[PDB]
Amino acid sequence: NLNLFATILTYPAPASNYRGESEENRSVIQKILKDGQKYAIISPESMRNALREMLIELGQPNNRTRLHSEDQLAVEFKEYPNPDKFADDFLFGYMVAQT
RNA sequence: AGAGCACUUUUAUCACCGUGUCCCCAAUCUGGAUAUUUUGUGUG
Repeated sequence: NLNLFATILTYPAPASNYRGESEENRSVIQKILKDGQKYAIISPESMRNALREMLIELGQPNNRTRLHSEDQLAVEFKEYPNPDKFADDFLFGYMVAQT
């Protein structure tokens, strides 16, 4: 009847993530004015994608894959998620369609 | 269970290439630490 939550930390190392929206001849990273300084930010979406990739890597069945399409990246290999089992890892079975 | 917050910042790339801080020069010239001083006093 409790909902425990944690907080992690990472070892120091040079940063790699680039946030696009390149200006002139440099690729930049979004910053926040926490106290008038600059900081690095990683959006929760990429972390969610990494978690889903790890779940599909460990053998847990799922119904969503983003493959390297020739034209532009897209998400496919899905069906009706009528059972929450074997689909969506009990998370975010989003749908907006009317039919 | 908050005007339902997902599906995307993604995939590659040597600042590279050659180059004597080099060539001469004296720290040189003189100068008495000098002047005096009893380890003296007695024991089978």
